[PDB]
Amino acid sequence: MEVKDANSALLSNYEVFQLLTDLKEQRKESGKNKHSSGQQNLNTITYETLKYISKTPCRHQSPEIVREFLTALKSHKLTKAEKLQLLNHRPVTAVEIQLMVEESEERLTEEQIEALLHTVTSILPA
Amino acid sequence: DLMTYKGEVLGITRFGLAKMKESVLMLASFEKTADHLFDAAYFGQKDSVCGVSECIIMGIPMNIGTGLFKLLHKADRDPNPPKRPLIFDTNEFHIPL
Amino acid sequence: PDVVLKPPPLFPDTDYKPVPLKTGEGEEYMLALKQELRETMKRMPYFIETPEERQDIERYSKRYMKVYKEEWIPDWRRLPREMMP
Amino acid sequence: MFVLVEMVDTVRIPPWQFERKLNDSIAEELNKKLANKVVYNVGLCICLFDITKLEDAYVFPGDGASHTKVHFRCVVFHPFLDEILIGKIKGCSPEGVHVSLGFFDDILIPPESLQQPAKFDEAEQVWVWEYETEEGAHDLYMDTGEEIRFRVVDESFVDTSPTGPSSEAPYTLVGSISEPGSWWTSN
Amino acid sequence: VKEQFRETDVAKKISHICFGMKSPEEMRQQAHIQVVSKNLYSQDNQHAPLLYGVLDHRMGTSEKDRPCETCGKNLADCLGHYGYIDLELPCFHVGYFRAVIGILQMICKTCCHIMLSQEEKKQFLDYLKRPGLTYLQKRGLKKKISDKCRKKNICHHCGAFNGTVKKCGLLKIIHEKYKTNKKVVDPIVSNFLQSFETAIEHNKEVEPLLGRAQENLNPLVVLNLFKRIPAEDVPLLLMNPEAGKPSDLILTRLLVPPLCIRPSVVSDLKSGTNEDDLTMKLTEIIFLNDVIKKHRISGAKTQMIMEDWDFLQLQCALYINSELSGIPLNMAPKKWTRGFVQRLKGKQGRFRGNLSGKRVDFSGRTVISPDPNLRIDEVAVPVHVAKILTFPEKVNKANINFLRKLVQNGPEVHPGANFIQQRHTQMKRFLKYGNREKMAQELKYGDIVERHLIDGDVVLFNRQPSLHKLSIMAHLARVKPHRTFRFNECVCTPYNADFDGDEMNLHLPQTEEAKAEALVLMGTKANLVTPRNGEPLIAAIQDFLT
Amino acid sequence: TEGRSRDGGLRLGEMERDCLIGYGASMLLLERLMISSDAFEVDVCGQCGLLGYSGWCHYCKSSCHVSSLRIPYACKLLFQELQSMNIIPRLKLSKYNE
Amino acid sequence: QKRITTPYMTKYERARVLGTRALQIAMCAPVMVELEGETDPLLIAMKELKARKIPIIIRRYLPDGSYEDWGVDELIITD
Amino acid sequence: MTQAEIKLCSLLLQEHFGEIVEKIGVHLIRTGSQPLRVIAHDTGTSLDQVKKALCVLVQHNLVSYQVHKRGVVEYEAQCSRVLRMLRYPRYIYTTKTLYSDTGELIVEELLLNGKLTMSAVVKKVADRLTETMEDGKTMDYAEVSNTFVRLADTHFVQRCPSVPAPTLVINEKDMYLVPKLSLIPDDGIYWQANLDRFHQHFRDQAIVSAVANRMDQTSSEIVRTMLRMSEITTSSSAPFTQPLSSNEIFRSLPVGYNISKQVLDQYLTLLADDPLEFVGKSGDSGGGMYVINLHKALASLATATLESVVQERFGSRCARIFRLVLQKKHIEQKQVEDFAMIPAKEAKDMLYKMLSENFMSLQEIPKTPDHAPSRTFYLYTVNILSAARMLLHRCYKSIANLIERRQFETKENKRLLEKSQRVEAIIASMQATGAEEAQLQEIEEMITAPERQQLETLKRNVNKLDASEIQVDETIFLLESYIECTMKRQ
DNA sequence: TGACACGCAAATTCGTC
DNA sequence: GACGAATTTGCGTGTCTCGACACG
RNA sequence: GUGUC
Ligand SMILES: [Zn+2]
Ligand SMILES: [Zn+2]
Ligand SMILES: [Zn+2]
Repeated sequence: MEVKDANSALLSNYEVFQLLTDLKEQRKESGKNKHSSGQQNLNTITYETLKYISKTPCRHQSPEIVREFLTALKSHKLTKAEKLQLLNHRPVTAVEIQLMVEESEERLTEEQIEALLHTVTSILPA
Repeated sequence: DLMTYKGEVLGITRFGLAKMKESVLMLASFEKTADHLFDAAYFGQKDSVCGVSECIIMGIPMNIGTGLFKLLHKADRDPNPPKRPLIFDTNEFHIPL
Repeated sequence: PDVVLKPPPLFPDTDYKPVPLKTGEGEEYMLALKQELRETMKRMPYFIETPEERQDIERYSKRYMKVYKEEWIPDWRRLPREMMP
Repeated sequence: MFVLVEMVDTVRIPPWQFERKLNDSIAEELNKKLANKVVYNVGLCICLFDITKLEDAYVFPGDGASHTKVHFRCVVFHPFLDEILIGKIKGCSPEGVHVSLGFFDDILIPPESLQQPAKFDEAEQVWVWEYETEEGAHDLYMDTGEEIRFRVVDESFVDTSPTGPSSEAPYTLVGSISEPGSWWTSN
Repeated sequence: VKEQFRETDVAKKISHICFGMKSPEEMRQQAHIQVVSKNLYSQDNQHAPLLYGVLDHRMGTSEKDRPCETCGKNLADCLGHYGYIDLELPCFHVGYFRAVIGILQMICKTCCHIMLSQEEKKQFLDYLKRPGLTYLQKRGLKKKISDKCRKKNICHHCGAFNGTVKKCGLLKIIHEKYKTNKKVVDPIVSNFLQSFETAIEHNKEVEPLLGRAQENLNPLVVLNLFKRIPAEDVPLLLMNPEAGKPSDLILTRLLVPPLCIRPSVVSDLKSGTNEDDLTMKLTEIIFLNDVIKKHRISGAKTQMIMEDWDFLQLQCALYINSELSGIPLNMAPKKWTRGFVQRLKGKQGRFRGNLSGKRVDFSGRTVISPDPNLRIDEVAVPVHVAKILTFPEKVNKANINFLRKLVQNGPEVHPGANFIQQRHTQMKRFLKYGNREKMAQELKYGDIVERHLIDGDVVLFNRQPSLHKLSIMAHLARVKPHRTFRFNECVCTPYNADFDGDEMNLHLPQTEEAKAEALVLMGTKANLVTPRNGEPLIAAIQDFLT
Repeated sequence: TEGRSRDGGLRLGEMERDCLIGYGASMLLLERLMISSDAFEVDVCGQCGLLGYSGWCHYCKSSCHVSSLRIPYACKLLFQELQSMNIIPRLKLSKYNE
Repeated sequence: QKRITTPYMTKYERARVLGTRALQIAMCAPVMVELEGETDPLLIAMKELKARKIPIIIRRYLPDGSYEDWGVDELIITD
Repeated sequence: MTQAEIKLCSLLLQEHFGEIVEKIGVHLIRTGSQPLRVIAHDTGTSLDQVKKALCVLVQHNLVSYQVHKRGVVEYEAQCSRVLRMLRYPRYIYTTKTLYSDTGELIVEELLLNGKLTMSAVVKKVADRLTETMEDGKTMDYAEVSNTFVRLADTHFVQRCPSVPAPTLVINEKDMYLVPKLSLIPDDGIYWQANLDRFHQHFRDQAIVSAVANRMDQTSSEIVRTMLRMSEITTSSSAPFTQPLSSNEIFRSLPVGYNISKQVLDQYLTLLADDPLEFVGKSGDSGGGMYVINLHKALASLATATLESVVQERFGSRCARIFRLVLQKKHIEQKQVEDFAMIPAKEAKDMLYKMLSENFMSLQEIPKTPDHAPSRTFYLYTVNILSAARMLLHRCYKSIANLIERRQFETKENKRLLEKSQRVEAIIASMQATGAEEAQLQEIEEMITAPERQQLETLKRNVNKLDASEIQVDETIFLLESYIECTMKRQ
C-alpha cells in the first residue's frame, strides 16, 4: 500500500480511549462474531489497549477540560510535543517534571514548576 | 482512406503493412519473424500492447467494442464523509517557538 | 577427446605471482599527501555532505545543532548569468 | 496509540454483500485487514480512525466484484526517543530484563540499568541493586514486578520477508531504569 | 510476539513490453548450472541423468520418474532454469550481422570514433531528441546517417583513412583498405608493401599474392573494437542504452534454455529415447569446444585451428536459423534439422499456430440432417453428446431444489451432474463412484456444479470454411435421441451447407459472462441481414418457395 | 492433442476469430482462447522484467519487488524460447486500477 | 455539464451489462425484482432491464480521456 | 568515453565530491550537451541541487558551457580533464622536488579550489605558515610571491580566460600579466595551474631516465640540457625539436661537469649513430645541428611497456617470440620455429594463448576469390597502436577494481573504527586534566585483541592499494602520450 | 514458378581547375 | 584538356504461394 | 499419404 505522510496528526491516548469505547459497544450489537480469528485479533488488541488505558489515570477527563488545560499551559513556553508528553501521565511529583523536559534546570525556575504542578493537580481528578 | 492518411498511396503487402502500423509482435505475426524481432532487439524500443492481436496473445480484453467503456456499480456511497473533529491539533493553539 | 564432469574452479590459480612495488621516501610522502587531500576535500564546503535530512518530531535539544552554513561566494559575475540561485 | 497514519489501498467488496452500506462494509473489512499487523517502519497498527475521501467503484470484466480505492487513517503505535512509560516486568535474564506492555509483549532493558546492578540466576531470577555513598541501600527484584517507569530508546526495525524460494520480533525497544516501583527515582 | 503485515496476493496487469539483449555477465548471473560434459546418458544401471550435463534435472523436469532439484515440485508448477556455456573463441551472431556491418561502416576501425562533424552531430541529436518518435522515423534515420558516414572516407577527428566494409563468404568480414590506385603513391601503402618482402625470401609464392592482402576482421578484433567505442555516440547510433550496448553483439557465452522447453520422446518400440534437435546440436557444439582446447597443447598449424574455429562458429549460427544460404558443400549437412526460427517461422509455428489457434475444449462436430420442426434459433443435439458436455453453475437460493433433483437423478440419466465442487476447498468429486443421496443434502451456498446439456442453452454452431462473419451463430440447444445434428433449413444459406457430406461443429460457452454476450450479438433473430449490402439472407429454400 | 484416436479437441483458426472480431465481442473471444484452452499464473519482478519462481528472483536475489499475472502457457513458452535467442522481453507491470 | 453523446442504448453496452448482471446475480446477489419460478439467472437478467431496475452506471471514455457517466435507467432501450 | 572511464570517474567524484553532484556529473558524460531544464528533468533531481552541482563543477573548471540556438546554455563535461585527479600527489611532489614547501602549499590549494586569486593564495599560505611556526611567526609576503613569479615565468600557473545577453562569452587572450601586488583589492584575475607543462616535464624526465639506464649516465645530462633549452621555443605537438648546434651546447652545460669540445661531439655522434635514434644530426663538412625526436622515442617507450607487460604476465620465453615477430613483420607459422629454438608444442600453445588475448593479429593471403581457409596463407603480425589502446582500457578497470576493494573493507569495520576513535578522545582530553595509569589500563584492556588487530591490517591494506594506484596511473600517463601524438586533428 | 522492394555496381555528362 | 561528383539502369537475392476432420 | 466438405 501507499502512504502519503508517515508521521502525521499526532493524537493522544484519551482520543483512542473515546474511539475504542464506542467502537466495541456497537460492534457486539451488530456483529455476528462470524469470522473467529479475524475478529479475535481485533478484540484482543482493543481489550489490551483499553485495559492499558483504564489502568492509566487519564480516562476521567472530557475533551473540554483537556482543551482548557492545554490553553492554560500554552501560556509560558514549554514545548509542543512535551505538552502532551506531560499530559500523558500525572506530573504530581516534582521529579517527573525534571524528566519530562530533558533540560529543566537552566530554562525556568522551580517556583514556576510548582505553579504548573498545582495547576495540573486542580485539573485531573484521582 | 486507410492507404491515404499517411500521405502516400500504400498497398496492402508486407512492406506497406511494415510502414503503416507500428507494433513489433504484430508485424512479426504476419511475415518474417526473425527480421522484425532482431530489429526490435537491436533498436530496443518499448511497445504498449493495445492491438487486438497483442491483447489476444498476452491475454488482455481488447478495447474494441464491448471493451471500450467501463461499468460502475451504483450503491450507497459517500465521497466525503463527516470525519471526527480533533480536540488536540488546532494550530492557532499550537504556536511554535 | 576426454570429458570433464567436475566443473573448473571459479578462481583458477594463476601462472605467476604479482610484482612487489617500488618504495622511496617520496612514495610514502605522496601516499600521505593523497590521504590528506582526500580527507581535506571531504571536509570542504564544495563537498556536499548534506543531501537532505528529515526530522519528524521537534525536540528541545536545539543547542547541539549549531552547524555553520557558509557557502563559498559563487562569483556570479564570472558565471552563467542564466543560472541564478 | 501514538500516531495516526494515512494509507491507501484497493478493497474488494463481495458481490453477495450489497445490502450493507458500502461505507460500513469498507470500514469493517479495513478493520479486519489491519488489526494486529506490524509494518516495515511506521510501527504497529492498532485500529482504524476514519476514511478521508472515498472514490468510485469499478467492475472489472472477468471477476464481477467491486473494487474501491479509499484513503483511511489508522492508529499506529510508534513513540519517539525521549518518552517515559510504565510497564509490568515479565521476568529477568542475565542480559537485561524482559518487560511487557498491555498489548506489546516484548521489550527488554540492557545491562545499562544503574550504578551498581548485579544479576545472578542460581535457580530463580534475581536483580539486586547496591547503593552506597555514605549509607547503605539494597533493593531486591525477584520473579515478577510491576510499575517500572523507563525511557524507550535504541529503537530497532527488522523486516521479515521470505528469502529464497518458498518451498522473529519485528519491533524492538530497550529501557533505562528511571523510576523503579515506596518510590525511588533515578536521574 | 507479533506478526508482520504482508500483502495477500500480488495482482497486477502488464503495462508494456521492452526488448533488450543481455551480456555474458548477466547471462552467467542468471544462469544456475554450467554444463561442461557432453555425455548425455550415463552408462550405468539404468537411464539416469548425468551431473553437469545438457540433459540435467537441475533446469527443470520433463517426465514423471524423478522430482525437481532446485525446488521440490512437479511438471505443473515448474517454469525453468537456464545455464551458461563459455566459448573458447568468440563467435559471430546470425541475426546481428547486419547491425555489425552497419556499425563497422559508421564507426572507424583505427580510432573507434563515428565519422561526423561537430556541427552535424548536434543537428542530428536535437532531431533525435523529440517528444514524438515512431519506429519508422528511426528506421529512416539510420539510413540517413549511414549515407553521410559512407560519403566521407577520411575522418575529421583523426587523420587516418578507413576504406570500406563489405562481407564475404557466409560469416567473414574484410575491411577494404590499402587501395592501390594509379594516380599517386601513398606512403601508407608503400610502407605496407615494403613490410611484406621481409618474409618472401623463404617462400616466393606470395609476391604475386600480396597485392590484394588486406585487413580481415575476425571476432577477436571485432569484440575489442566494440569495447573501445565511446558511450557518448551510442544514443546517436540509434541504440537504446538502457536495453542494449554496442559490445553486446558478439556471442561468447551461450545460454542453455530450460529442460522443460525441450521434451524428450520415448518409444514403446526399442526401450528408446529420442532427444530434441537442440539438445543434439548442443552436444555437438560442446564436443567442438573440447577438440580445440586439446589441439593447442597437442600442437596444430594455423589452418587446422582456423577450420575448427569457424566450424564451431558456423554450427552455432546454424543452430538458430538452420537454413542459411551459401554454405560450403564440405560443411553442408545432408539431413535437415529445425532451429529456433523454424519453430517460429512456418504454418505449424508458435505465433499463428499455437497462440492464434489455441484448440478449444467442450466442443464437438457431427454430420447435419434436416428437421423442419424446430424454430429459427433452435438446433438438435444428440443425447450421447449432451451426456459428455457439462456446464458449471453456482447454486443460489433458487437453484437448490433444482440441482438437488439433478444430482439425485444421476450421471447415467440425461438431466444430471457428474462433478461437484465445494465452496472453500476447490476440488472436484465424481458422482459415479460416490453416493448421490448424501451429497444432495451436503450442499452449501456458492457451490459449483456441472450438469449435462439441457434444453434452453446458448450453444454455438458453425462450419469450418469460414469466409464471412455470419458463418458462425448461436442457437438454443435441444436434446433429441437420434444421434445426429438437426436444424432448420432456412438458416442453411448462411452456413452454405449442401446436406450430403457436411459435418459442422458445435461449441459450448463455459463462463456466464460470455453466455450473455453470444445471445445479444450472435443472435439468429438479430443477425438476419448481411453487412455487405443489407439483404436478408434467411428467407426460404427451393421446396418452401415451390 | 490432434485427432480422435487420442481423444482431442477442435481447432479455432483465424478465419473464425475474424467473425468474432467483426461482431465486437471480447468476453467470449477471451473465454474460449485463454480460459478454456490454457490458463496459467506466472510471476515476474518489477525491478527487472524476468520470469521468476516461487515468488523469488535469481537476478536480484530479493523477493521485495515480486508480482504475478495471468498469461497463456504459449506466451510464457515463447518468452522462455526467445530469451535463449538473446532476446529478453523486459516486462513492465502495473496495477489494473492504475 | 452537457452530454455530447447519443442517448440511445447501444447493443455493445447492453450485452456487457446483461452479462455483468447475470454473473452478479449468480453470486448470491439481492434481486431487484420478484422473480417467477425459473432458473438460469441470465433469463431473469433481461427482466430487470425491461423494468429498468438495474443499479449499474456506464462510464464512456473519450479518446482524449474524458469520462461520461450514464444511467441504465436514463438510457433508451429499443427493440 | 567508454564504460570503464565512466565507472572510474563515478567513484572518483563520489569519493572526492558528493553523491548529488557526482550524479549530475556522470549524467553529463552520457549526453554531450543538454539544456538545464532537460537535465534537471531526466536526472530526477530538484533544481536547487542541480544548480549547486553545476556551480561546483564550474568552480573546478571541470565542465564548459556555450551559447546556442536562441539564447540557451548548453553544458558539456569532458572526461579527460576529470581523469587527471589521480596525479595530484605527483604534481605536488614534482613542484616540491624542484622548489620548496612554498610552491607545494601554493599549488596544492590551486587544485583544491580551481579558479582562485593570488591574493587568496598568499593569504592562506601566509596564515598556514605563520600557524606552523612556534616562536617566530614571521612569513614575508615577498618570498611567497617570488615563487609565484617563478611559476608564472616558467609557465606553470597561467591565467584562465577573464571577463570581457543571456550570459557572458568568456574570452581568452595572450595577456599573462602579473599585476603588481599590495601587501599589508584586485578582482577579475584568477590563476590556475597548467597541466600540459607538467606532462612535458614528465616526458622529459622519462626520456632522460630511459637514456640514462640505457647507455650512459653522462649523455643524459647532455640530452636534459638539450631538453632545457627547448622548454620555451618548443611545444607539445611539434614532433621535431628546434635545431641546436654543439657550440651553443658547450655554452650551457652544468657547472660541476668539465667536458671538452671534441669529446662532446664524440658523445653527440654516438647518440646519433645509435639504433635507438633519439637525436639526429643534420650538418655539413664544416658543422651542423642536432634535433631530438620525441615521437620515435615515445613509440619505443610504449613498445618496451608492451614487452614488459607480456613478460610479466606470460613469460620471458613468450616475450622473446613477441619481439621476434615484432622485428620480422608478417612471419609465417612454420618459419617462426626455425628462428626461435623453442619446442613446437608449447610454442604453438604460447602463440595461440597470445592471439586469443588480443596481443597479435593474423592477416589473410588467399589465391582465390573464395576465402578457402584450407587453400590460403596466414601471417602473424603485431600492431602497437591497438595493443596500447587495449591495455589502456584494462588499466582503468584495474584502477576501478582497486578503488572498489579499498572502499569495500571500510564499511564492515566502520562502526568499530568510529567506536575505537571515540575512545581516543575520552582519554585525549583526560590526559590534559591529569594522567591516570588506571584509566590507561582501562583502555589497555578495554579493546580486545581482534578489536585492535583489525586496524593494523586495514591500514596496511589501504596503504598497499593506494600505492599500487599510483604505480598503475603512471602507466596510463606513459600510455596516453603515444596515442595522442599519432592522433592528428584534421 | 509470378511480385517487386532493397542493395551493388558500371556507363556516362555537367562542371570547374 | 583532364579529374572528382552525381544520375539512370542491368543484375544479384529472400518469402510465401486459404481452412477443417478421419484412417493407417 | 489417402478420403469428404
Ligand atoms: Zn524447478
Ligand atoms: Zn578516427
Ligand atoms: Zn527481480
